[PDB]
Amino acid sequence: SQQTRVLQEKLRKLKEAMLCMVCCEEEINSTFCPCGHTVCCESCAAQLQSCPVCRSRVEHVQHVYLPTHTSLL
Amino acid sequence: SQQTRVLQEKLRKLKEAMLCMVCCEEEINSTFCPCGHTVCCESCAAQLQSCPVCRSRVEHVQHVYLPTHT
Ligand SMILES: Cc1nc(-c2cccc(N)c2)no1
Ligand SMILES: [Zn+2]
Ligand SMILES: [Zn+2]
Ligand SMILES: [Zn+2]
Ligand SMILES: [Zn+2]
Repeated sequence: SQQTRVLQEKLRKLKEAMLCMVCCEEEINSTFCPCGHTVCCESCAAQLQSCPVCRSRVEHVQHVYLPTHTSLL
Repeated sequence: SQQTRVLQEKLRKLKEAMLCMVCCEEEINSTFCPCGHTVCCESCAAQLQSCPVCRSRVEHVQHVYLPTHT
C-alpha cells in the first residue's frame, strides 16, 4: 500500500542518518573530542584536523561502541 | 499489508536500540571513556564508576551529539 512506501522511506532515512557524513559508506563509530560530534567512520575521522560540523579543532578521536552497530556477520 | 507490518517492526526495533540501556526512556547521548561504550543517557551515565557493559573503570563521561538524535 502507500503506507508500505512511507515506512520504507522512514527506515531508509534512519539508516542513512547512521552512516558517515563524509564517505556515506561506513557506519558512524567515532567521536571528535572535545566537541563531541559523532558523525564519521574511523577512516574519515582520522583524516580531519577540524570537526566537519562545528569547525572546532580535533584534539583526538574516541572510538564508540554503539548498540545500533551492524556488520556482515 | 503484511509487508507494512514487517517494516513497522524493523523501525520499532531500531528505535528501541537507540534508547538508554538503564532507564529505557531517554536517548543514548553519553560515552564511558576510555572503554568507548555508548549505551546510556546523561542522567544514568553520571554516577557509574565502572562500565555497565565491560566493567572497565570510567575515567570520564563524554557527551555525544549524534545525527539520529530526535
Ligand atoms: C541515539 C543513538 N543514535 C545512535 C546511532 C547514531 C548513528 C550511528 C549509529 N550506528 C548509531 N545510536 O543511538
Ligand atoms: Zn567515512
Ligand atoms: Zn564538532
Ligand atoms: Zn537513562
Ligand atoms: Zn565499556
